[PDB]
Amino acid sequence: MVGLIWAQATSGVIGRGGDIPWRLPEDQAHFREITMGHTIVMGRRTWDSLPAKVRPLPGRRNVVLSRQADFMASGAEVVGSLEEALTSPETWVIGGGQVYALALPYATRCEVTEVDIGLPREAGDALAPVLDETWRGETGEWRFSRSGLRYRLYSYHRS
Amino acid sequence: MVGLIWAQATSGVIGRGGDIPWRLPEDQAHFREITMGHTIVMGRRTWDSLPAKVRPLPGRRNVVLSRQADFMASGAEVVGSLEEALTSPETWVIGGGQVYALALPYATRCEVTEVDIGLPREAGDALAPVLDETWRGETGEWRFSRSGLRYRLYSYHRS
Ligand SMILES: NC(=O)C1=CN([C@@H]2O[C@H](COP(=O)(O)OP(=O)(O)OC[C@H]3O[C@@H](n4cnc5c(N)ncnc54)[C@H](OP(=O)(O)O)[C@@H]3O)[C@@H](O)[C@H]2O)C=CC1
Ligand SMILES: NC(=O)C1=CN([C@@H]2O[C@H](COP(=O)(O)OP(=O)(O)OC[C@H]3O[C@@H](n4cnc5c(N)ncnc54)[C@H](OP(=O)(O)O)[C@@H]3O)[C@@H](O)[C@H]2O)C=CC1
Ligand SMILES: Nc1nc(N)c(/C=C/C2CC2)c(-c2ccc(C(F)(F)F)cc2)n1
Ligand SMILES: [Co+2]
Ligand SMILES: [Co+2]
Repeated sequence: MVGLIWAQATSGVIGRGGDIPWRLPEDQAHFREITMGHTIVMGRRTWDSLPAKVRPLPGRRNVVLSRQADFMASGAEVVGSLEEALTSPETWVIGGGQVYALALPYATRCEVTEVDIGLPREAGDALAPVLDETWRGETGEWRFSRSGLRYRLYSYHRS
Repeated sequence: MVGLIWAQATSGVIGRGGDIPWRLPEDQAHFREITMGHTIVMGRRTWDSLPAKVRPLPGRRNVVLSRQADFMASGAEVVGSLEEALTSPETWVIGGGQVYALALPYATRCEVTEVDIGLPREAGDALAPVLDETWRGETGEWRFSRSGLRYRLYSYHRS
Protein backbone atom coordinates (compact mmCIF):
# COMPACT_ATOMS: atom_id res chain seq x y z
CA MET A 1 0.00 0.00 0.00
CA VAL A 2 1.30 3.43 -1.03
CA GLY A 3 -0.76 6.36 0.18
CA LEU A 4 -0.42 10.10 -0.27
CA ILE A 5 -1.45 12.52 2.46
CA TRP A 6 -1.65 16.30 1.98
CA ALA A 7 -3.56 19.44 2.92
CA GLN A 8 -4.48 21.96 0.20
CA ALA A 9 -6.23 25.25 -0.20
CA THR A 10 -9.33 25.13 -2.39
CA SER A 11 -7.14 26.36 -5.26
CA GLY A 12 -4.83 23.32 -4.95
CA VAL A 13 -1.93 25.21 -3.33
CA ILE A 14 -0.06 22.97 -0.90
CA GLY A 15 3.09 25.02 -0.29
CA ARG A 16 4.51 28.47 -0.84
CA GLY A 17 7.95 29.89 -0.09
CA GLY A 18 9.18 26.50 1.10
CA ASP A 19 6.56 26.27 3.86
CA ILE A 20 2.76 26.22 4.31
CA PRO A 21 0.47 29.31 4.68
CA TRP A 22 -1.76 27.82 7.40
CA ARG A 23 -1.47 25.52 10.39
CA LEU A 24 -4.32 23.32 11.62
CA PRO A 25 -3.50 21.35 14.81
CA GLU A 26 -6.50 19.06 14.19
CA ASP A 27 -5.15 18.12 10.77
CA GLN A 28 -1.67 17.59 12.19
CA ALA A 29 -3.21 15.14 14.64
CA HIS A 30 -4.94 13.30 11.78
CA PHE A 31 -1.64 13.27 9.90
CA ARG A 32 0.13 11.75 12.92
CA GLU A 33 -2.61 9.11 13.34
CA ILE A 34 -2.48 8.04 9.69
CA THR A 35 1.30 7.93 9.33
CA MET A 36 2.34 6.61 12.80
CA GLY A 37 4.36 3.41 12.68
CA HIS A 38 4.70 3.45 8.90
CA THR A 39 7.25 4.60 6.35
CA ILE A 40 7.00 8.28 5.46
CA VAL A 41 8.57 9.39 2.19
CA MET A 42 9.28 13.07 1.58
CA GLY A 43 11.18 15.13 -0.91
CA ARG A 44 14.35 16.85 0.15
CA ARG A 45 12.74 20.29 0.16
CA THR A 46 10.06 19.05 2.58
CA TRP A 47 12.74 17.56 4.83
CA ASP A 48 14.41 20.99 4.77
CA SER A 49 11.08 22.53 5.95
CA LEU A 50 11.11 20.42 9.12
CA PRO A 51 12.91 22.06 12.06
CA ALA A 52 15.85 19.96 13.19
CA LYS A 53 14.18 19.80 16.62
CA VAL A 54 11.26 17.78 15.27
CA ARG A 55 12.98 15.45 12.78
CA PRO A 56 12.98 12.53 12.23
CA LEU A 57 9.23 12.39 12.84
CA PRO A 58 9.01 9.89 15.72
CA GLY A 59 7.82 6.30 15.42
CA ARG A 60 8.16 6.25 11.63
CA ARG A 61 10.76 5.18 9.09
CA ASN A 62 11.71 8.63 7.71
CA VAL A 63 12.86 8.43 4.06
CA VAL A 64 14.05 11.44 2.03
CA LEU A 65 14.23 11.49 -1.78
CA SER A 66 17.21 13.40 -3.16
CA ARG A 67 19.34 13.23 -6.29
CA GLN A 68 22.36 14.38 -4.24
CA ALA A 69 24.31 11.18 -3.57
CA ASP A 70 25.97 12.79 -0.54
CA PHE A 71 22.99 14.61 0.99
CA MET A 72 22.78 13.80 4.69
CA ALA A 73 19.46 13.74 6.55
CA SER A 74 20.32 12.99 10.17
CA GLY A 75 17.90 10.37 11.47
CA ALA A 76 16.52 9.48 8.03
CA GLU A 77 17.47 7.44 4.98
CA VAL A 78 18.24 9.41 1.85
CA VAL A 79 17.36 7.50 -1.32
CA GLY A 80 17.78 8.41 -4.95
CA SER A 81 14.65 6.74 -6.28
CA LEU A 82 11.14 6.30 -4.98
CA GLU A 83 11.16 2.53 -5.50
CA GLU A 84 13.83 2.07 -2.83
CA ALA A 85 11.51 3.58 -0.22
CA LEU A 86 8.72 1.05 -0.80
CA THR A 87 9.73 -1.95 1.36
CA SER A 88 7.05 -1.77 4.09
CA PRO A 89 3.40 -2.88 4.04
CA GLU A 90 2.30 0.78 4.31
CA THR A 91 4.20 3.74 2.91
CA TRP A 92 2.83 7.26 3.24
CA VAL A 93 4.12 9.91 0.85
CA ILE A 94 3.99 13.13 2.84
CA GLY A 95 5.11 15.67 0.20
CA GLY A 96 5.88 17.88 -1.42
CA GLY A 97 4.50 18.70 -4.89
CA GLN A 98 7.27 16.97 -6.86
CA VAL A 99 7.16 13.77 -4.83
CA TYR A 100 3.34 13.58 -4.83
CA ALA A 101 3.46 13.70 -8.63
CA LEU A 102 6.20 11.07 -8.74
CA ALA A 103 4.40 8.71 -6.31
CA LEU A 104 0.87 8.96 -7.71
CA PRO A 105 1.21 5.93 -10.08
CA TYR A 106 2.10 3.78 -7.06
CA ALA A 107 -0.75 5.03 -4.86
CA THR A 108 -4.11 3.55 -3.87
CA ARG A 109 -5.08 6.07 -1.19
CA CYS A 110 -4.96 9.85 -1.01
CA GLU A 111 -5.95 11.39 2.32
CA VAL A 112 -6.65 14.99 1.31
CA THR A 113 -7.47 17.80 3.73
CA GLU A 114 -9.19 20.70 1.99
CA VAL A 115 -8.61 24.01 3.79
CA ASP A 116 -11.29 26.67 3.24
CA ILE A 117 -8.81 29.41 2.43
CA GLY A 118 -9.09 31.44 -0.75
CA LEU A 119 -5.50 31.26 -1.90
CA PRO A 120 -4.92 32.09 -5.59
CA ARG A 121 -2.06 30.17 -7.16
CA GLU A 122 1.26 32.02 -7.45
CA ALA A 123 4.37 31.29 -9.47
CA GLY A 124 6.60 29.10 -7.32
CA ASP A 125 3.73 27.48 -5.38
CA ALA A 126 3.70 23.73 -4.82
CA LEU A 127 0.42 22.21 -5.94
CA ALA A 128 -1.58 19.11 -5.17
CA PRO A 129 -1.59 16.39 -7.84
CA VAL A 130 -4.43 16.03 -10.30
CA LEU A 131 -6.55 12.95 -9.57
CA ASP A 132 -8.05 11.32 -12.69
CA GLU A 133 -11.10 9.14 -13.14
CA THR A 134 -9.75 6.02 -11.42
CA TRP A 135 -9.96 7.67 -7.97
CA ARG A 136 -13.02 7.07 -5.78
CA GLY A 137 -13.63 9.84 -3.29
CA GLU A 138 -15.81 10.30 -0.22
CA THR A 139 -16.18 14.04 0.57
CA GLY A 140 -16.29 14.71 4.30
CA GLU A 141 -18.13 17.38 6.26
CA TRP A 142 -16.76 20.89 6.82
CA ARG A 143 -15.20 21.17 10.29
CA PHE A 144 -14.14 24.22 12.27
CA SER A 145 -10.47 24.38 13.14
CA ARG A 146 -9.59 26.32 16.27
CA SER A 147 -7.44 28.37 13.87
CA GLY A 148 -10.71 29.75 12.47
CA LEU A 149 -10.45 28.07 9.06
CA ARG A 150 -12.92 25.42 7.99
CA TYR A 151 -11.48 22.18 6.67
CA ARG A 152 -12.75 18.83 5.47
CA LEU A 153 -11.18 15.48 4.66
CA TYR A 154 -11.44 13.54 1.41
CA SER A 155 -10.42 9.87 1.60
CA TYR A 156 -9.74 9.05 -2.03
CA HIS A 157 -9.19 5.45 -2.96
CA ARG A 158 -8.75 3.12 -5.90
CA SER A 159 -7.87 -0.52 -6.42
CA MET B 1 -1.97 -4.80 7.02
CA VAL B 2 -5.09 -6.58 8.27
CA GLY B 3 -8.39 -4.76 7.75
CA LEU B 4 -11.98 -5.71 8.55
CA ILE B 5 -14.75 -4.64 6.17
CA TRP B 6 -18.50 -5.03 6.81
CA ALA B 7 -21.89 -3.41 6.32
CA GLN B 8 -24.25 -3.25 9.31
CA ALA B 9 -27.66 -2.00 10.19
CA THR B 10 -27.45 0.71 12.85
CA SER B 11 -28.32 -2.01 15.37
CA GLY B 12 -25.20 -4.00 14.46
CA VAL B 13 -26.94 -6.84 12.56
CA ILE B 14 -24.81 -7.95 9.62
CA GLY B 15 -26.50 -11.28 8.76
CA ARG B 16 -29.61 -13.37 9.29
CA GLY B 17 -30.72 -16.69 7.85
CA GLY B 18 -27.48 -17.06 5.92
CA ASP B 19 -28.27 -13.86 4.03
CA ILE B 20 -27.75 -10.10 4.17
CA PRO B 21 -31.24 -8.60 4.65
CA TRP B 22 -30.84 -5.56 2.37
CA ARG B 23 -29.31 -4.53 -0.94
CA LEU B 24 -26.95 -1.53 -1.18
CA PRO B 25 -25.23 -1.42 -4.58
CA GLU B 26 -22.97 1.51 -3.68
CA ASP B 27 -21.66 -0.50 -0.75
CA GLN B 28 -20.98 -3.47 -3.03
CA ALA B 29 -18.96 -1.30 -5.40
CA HIS B 30 -17.09 0.09 -2.37
CA PHE B 31 -16.41 -3.43 -1.03
CA ARG B 32 -15.15 -4.45 -4.47
CA GLU B 33 -12.76 -1.48 -4.70
CA ILE B 34 -11.27 -1.99 -1.24
CA THR B 35 -10.76 -5.74 -1.54
CA MET B 36 -9.74 -6.13 -5.22
CA GLY B 37 -6.24 -7.48 -5.72
CA HIS B 38 -5.83 -8.52 -2.10
CA THR B 39 -6.31 -11.56 0.08
CA ILE B 40 -9.84 -11.92 1.44
CA VAL B 41 -10.55 -14.12 4.46
CA MET B 42 -14.03 -15.42 5.20
CA GLY B 43 -15.64 -17.92 7.51
CA ARG B 44 -17.05 -21.12 6.10
CA ARG B 45 -20.63 -19.97 6.68
CA THR B 46 -19.99 -16.86 4.57
CA TRP B 47 -18.40 -19.01 1.86
CA ASP B 48 -21.54 -21.18 1.92
CA SER B 49 -23.67 -18.05 1.48
CA LEU B 50 -22.14 -17.35 -1.94
CA PRO B 51 -23.78 -19.16 -4.87
CA ALA B 52 -21.19 -21.36 -6.57
CA LYS B 53 -21.55 -19.21 -9.70
CA VAL B 54 -20.18 -16.09 -7.96
CA ARG B 55 -17.31 -17.60 -6.00
CA PRO B 56 -14.41 -17.29 -5.68
CA LEU B 57 -14.64 -13.52 -5.77
CA PRO B 58 -12.73 -12.46 -8.91
CA GLY B 59 -9.26 -10.96 -8.68
CA ARG B 60 -8.74 -11.77 -5.00
CA ARG B 61 -6.96 -14.56 -3.16
CA ASN B 62 -10.00 -16.23 -1.52
CA VAL B 63 -9.31 -17.91 1.85
CA VAL B 64 -11.92 -19.80 3.86
CA LEU B 65 -11.58 -20.40 7.62
CA SER B 66 -12.98 -23.71 8.86
CA ARG B 67 -12.43 -26.13 11.72
CA GLN B 68 -13.07 -29.05 9.34
CA ALA B 69 -9.60 -30.39 8.62
CA ASP B 70 -10.26 -31.42 5.01
CA PHE B 71 -13.11 -29.11 4.02
CA MET B 72 -12.87 -28.22 0.32
CA ALA B 73 -13.85 -24.84 -1.06
CA SER B 74 -13.37 -25.08 -4.82
CA GLY B 75 -11.51 -21.94 -5.84
CA ALA B 76 -10.28 -20.93 -2.38
CA GLU B 77 -7.68 -21.94 0.15
CA VAL B 78 -9.00 -23.54 3.34
CA VAL B 79 -7.13 -22.89 6.60
CA GLY B 80 -7.87 -23.94 10.18
CA SER B 81 -6.71 -20.79 11.99
CA LEU B 82 -6.92 -17.12 11.13
CA GLU B 83 -3.13 -16.79 11.43
CA GLU B 84 -2.56 -19.18 8.53
CA ALA B 85 -4.97 -17.05 6.51
CA LEU B 86 -3.29 -13.72 7.09
CA THR B 87 -0.04 -13.88 4.99
CA SER B 88 -0.33 -10.53 3.26
CA PRO B 89 0.91 -7.22 2.25
CA GLU B 90 -2.83 -6.55 2.57
CA THR B 91 -5.57 -8.86 3.83
CA TRP B 92 -9.24 -7.98 4.19
CA VAL B 93 -11.42 -10.00 6.55
CA ILE B 94 -14.83 -10.00 4.89
CA GLY B 95 -17.01 -11.84 7.43
CA GLY B 96 -18.94 -13.04 8.98
CA GLY B 97 -19.72 -12.38 12.62
CA GLN B 98 -17.58 -15.12 14.13
CA VAL B 99 -14.59 -14.35 11.93
CA TYR B 100 -14.81 -10.59 12.58
CA ALA B 101 -14.60 -11.21 16.34
CA LEU B 102 -11.63 -13.53 15.83
CA ALA B 103 -9.84 -11.08 13.51
CA LEU B 104 -10.33 -7.75 15.31
CA PRO B 105 -7.29 -8.14 17.67
CA TYR B 106 -5.11 -8.45 14.54
CA ALA B 107 -6.66 -5.53 12.64
CA THR B 108 -5.40 -2.01 12.07
CA ARG B 109 -8.39 -0.76 10.02
CA CYS B 110 -12.14 -1.34 9.85
CA GLU B 111 -14.10 -0.04 6.85
CA VAL B 112 -17.70 0.09 8.05
CA THR B 113 -20.86 0.83 6.13
CA GLU B 114 -23.80 1.73 8.35
CA VAL B 115 -27.23 1.25 6.77
CA ASP B 116 -30.09 3.36 8.16
CA ILE B 117 -32.58 0.51 8.23
CA GLY B 118 -34.60 -0.08 11.38
CA LEU B 119 -33.41 -3.64 11.79
CA PRO B 120 -33.79 -5.03 15.36
CA ARG B 121 -31.24 -7.47 16.70
CA GLU B 122 -32.79 -10.93 16.82
CA ALA B 123 -31.69 -14.17 18.47
CA GLY B 124 -29.29 -15.95 16.16
CA ASP B 125 -28.30 -12.83 14.19
CA ALA B 126 -24.73 -12.29 13.05
CA LEU B 127 -23.46 -9.02 14.55
CA ALA B 128 -20.68 -6.59 13.81
CA PRO B 129 -17.95 -6.14 16.43
CA VAL B 130 -18.40 -3.09 18.65
CA LEU B 131 -15.36 -0.84 18.36
CA ASP B 132 -13.44 0.77 21.26
CA GLU B 133 -12.62 4.44 21.68
CA THR B 134 -9.17 3.28 20.51
CA TRP B 135 -10.69 2.95 17.03
CA ARG B 136 -10.54 6.54 15.77
CA GLY B 137 -12.61 7.18 12.66
CA GLU B 138 -14.22 10.15 10.98
CA THR B 139 -18.02 9.51 10.53
CA GLY B 140 -19.51 9.58 7.06
CA GLU B 141 -23.01 11.07 7.18
CA TRP B 142 -25.91 10.17 5.36
CA ARG B 143 -25.95 9.33 1.69
CA PHE B 144 -28.81 8.12 -0.41
CA SER B 145 -28.66 4.80 -2.26
CA ARG B 146 -30.43 4.10 -5.51
CA SER B 147 -31.83 1.19 -3.50
CA GLY B 148 -33.76 3.81 -1.52
CA LEU B 149 -31.97 3.23 1.79
CA ARG B 150 -29.79 5.82 3.47
CA TYR B 151 -26.20 4.87 4.38
CA ARG B 152 -22.83 6.22 5.46
CA LEU B 153 -19.20 5.11 5.67
CA TYR B 154 -16.78 4.96 8.60
CA SER B 155 -13.03 4.55 8.09
CA TYR B 156 -11.64 3.35 11.43
CA HIS B 157 -7.93 3.07 12.22
CA ARG B 158 -5.74 2.44 15.23
CA SER B 159 -2.00 3.11 15.59
N1 LIG C 1 0.42 21.06 2.43
C1 LIG C 1 1.03 19.85 2.55
O1 LIG C 1 0.33 18.85 2.80
C2 LIG C 1 2.44 19.77 2.36
C3 LIG C 1 3.10 20.85 1.85
N2 LIG C 1 4.47 20.79 1.60
C4 LIG C 1 5.14 21.97 0.98
O2 LIG C 1 5.57 21.60 -0.32
C5 LIG C 1 6.70 22.47 -0.66
C6 LIG C 1 7.87 21.58 -1.16
O3 LIG C 1 7.34 20.78 -2.19
P1 LIG C 1 8.39 20.78 -3.54
O4 LIG C 1 8.91 22.16 -3.68
O5 LIG C 1 7.57 20.21 -4.67
O6 LIG C 1 9.69 19.94 -3.13
P2 LIG C 1 9.61 18.33 -2.64
O7 LIG C 1 9.35 18.37 -1.16
O8 LIG C 1 8.72 17.57 -3.56
O9 LIG C 1 11.19 17.91 -2.79
C7 LIG C 1 11.62 18.15 -4.13
C8 LIG C 1 13.05 17.48 -4.14
O10 LIG C 1 12.93 16.07 -3.99
C9 LIG C 1 14.00 15.45 -4.74
N3 LIG C 1 13.42 14.78 -5.87
C10 LIG C 1 12.30 15.13 -6.62
N4 LIG C 1 12.05 14.26 -7.63
C11 LIG C 1 13.06 13.32 -7.52
C12 LIG C 1 13.37 12.15 -8.27
N5 LIG C 1 12.61 11.75 -9.34
N6 LIG C 1 14.45 11.37 -7.95
C13 LIG C 1 15.19 11.81 -6.87
N7 LIG C 1 15.01 12.88 -6.07
C14 LIG C 1 13.93 13.63 -6.42
C15 LIG C 1 14.98 16.60 -5.17
O11 LIG C 1 15.77 16.78 -4.12
P3 LIG C 1 17.40 17.37 -4.48
O12 LIG C 1 17.11 18.78 -4.94
O13 LIG C 1 17.98 17.22 -3.11
O14 LIG C 1 17.88 16.40 -5.55
C16 LIG C 1 13.94 17.75 -5.36
O15 LIG C 1 14.60 19.01 -5.22
C17 LIG C 1 7.08 23.29 0.62
O16 LIG C 1 6.40 24.53 0.57
C18 LIG C 1 6.45 22.41 1.71
O17 LIG C 1 6.12 23.14 2.86
C19 LIG C 1 5.18 19.59 1.84
C20 LIG C 1 4.56 18.52 2.35
C21 LIG C 1 3.13 18.52 2.69
N1 LIG D 1 -23.07 -7.60 6.16
C1 LIG D 1 -21.79 -8.03 5.90
O1 LIG D 1 -20.89 -7.18 5.70
C2 LIG D 1 -21.54 -9.46 5.90
C3 LIG D 1 -22.50 -10.30 6.34
N2 LIG D 1 -22.28 -11.67 6.37
C4 LIG D 1 -23.33 -12.52 6.96
O2 LIG D 1 -22.83 -13.07 8.13
C5 LIG D 1 -23.51 -14.34 8.36
C6 LIG D 1 -22.48 -15.42 8.66
O3 LIG D 1 -21.77 -14.99 9.78
P1 LIG D 1 -21.43 -16.24 10.88
O4 LIG D 1 -22.76 -16.95 11.03
O5 LIG D 1 -20.83 -15.48 12.00
O6 LIG D 1 -20.44 -17.34 10.19
P2 LIG D 1 -18.90 -16.98 9.68
O7 LIG D 1 -19.08 -16.53 8.28
O8 LIG D 1 -18.14 -16.12 10.65
O9 LIG D 1 -18.29 -18.53 9.55
C7 LIG D 1 -18.23 -19.12 10.83
C8 LIG D 1 -17.44 -20.43 10.57
O10 LIG D 1 -16.06 -20.10 10.38
C9 LIG D 1 -15.28 -21.16 10.96
N3 LIG D 1 -14.57 -20.65 12.13
C10 LIG D 1 -15.02 -19.74 13.09
N4 LIG D 1 -14.13 -19.50 14.06
C11 LIG D 1 -13.03 -20.30 13.71
C12 LIG D 1 -11.77 -20.49 14.31
N5 LIG D 1 -11.39 -19.84 15.48
N6 LIG D 1 -10.86 -21.33 13.77
C13 LIG D 1 -11.26 -21.97 12.60
N7 LIG D 1 -12.40 -21.89 11.91
C14 LIG D 1 -13.30 -21.02 12.51
C15 LIG D 1 -16.28 -22.35 11.29
O11 LIG D 1 -16.44 -23.03 10.15
P3 LIG D 1 -16.77 -24.77 10.31
O12 LIG D 1 -18.18 -24.73 10.90
O13 LIG D 1 -16.66 -25.18 8.87
O14 LIG D 1 -15.64 -25.15 11.22
C16 LIG D 1 -17.53 -21.50 11.70
O15 LIG D 1 -18.70 -22.26 11.56
C17 LIG D 1 -24.33 -14.67 7.09
O16 LIG D 1 -25.65 -14.21 7.29
C18 LIG D 1 -23.65 -13.78 6.06
O17 LIG D 1 -24.52 -13.37 5.03
C19 LIG D 1 -21.08 -12.19 5.92
C20 LIG D 1 -20.08 -11.40 5.48
C21 LIG D 1 -20.21 -9.93 5.43
N1 LIG E 1 -19.23 -3.39 3.24
C1 LIG E 1 -19.32 -4.81 2.93
N2 LIG E 1 -18.52 -5.67 3.55
C2 LIG E 1 -18.56 -6.97 3.25
N3 LIG E 1 -17.66 -7.86 3.95
C3 LIG E 1 -19.46 -7.43 2.28
C4 LIG E 1 -19.65 -8.89 1.80
C5 LIG E 1 -19.05 -9.95 2.24
C6 LIG E 1 -19.40 -11.29 1.58
C7 LIG E 1 -18.98 -12.39 0.84
C8 LIG E 1 -20.33 -12.23 1.19
C9 LIG E 1 -20.25 -6.46 1.65
C10 LIG E 1 -21.26 -6.91 0.59
C11 LIG E 1 -20.86 -7.24 -0.71
C12 LIG E 1 -21.83 -7.67 -1.63
C13 LIG E 1 -23.16 -7.76 -1.24
C14 LIG E 1 -24.23 -8.24 -2.24
F1 LIG E 1 -23.57 -8.95 -3.20
F2 LIG E 1 -25.13 -9.04 -1.59
F3 LIG E 1 -24.90 -7.18 -2.78
C15 LIG E 1 -23.55 -7.45 0.06
C16 LIG E 1 -22.59 -7.02 0.97
N4 LIG E 1 -20.18 -5.21 2.01
CO1 LIG F 1 -6.26 -2.04 -2.49
CO1 LIG G 1 -1.67 2.97 10.43
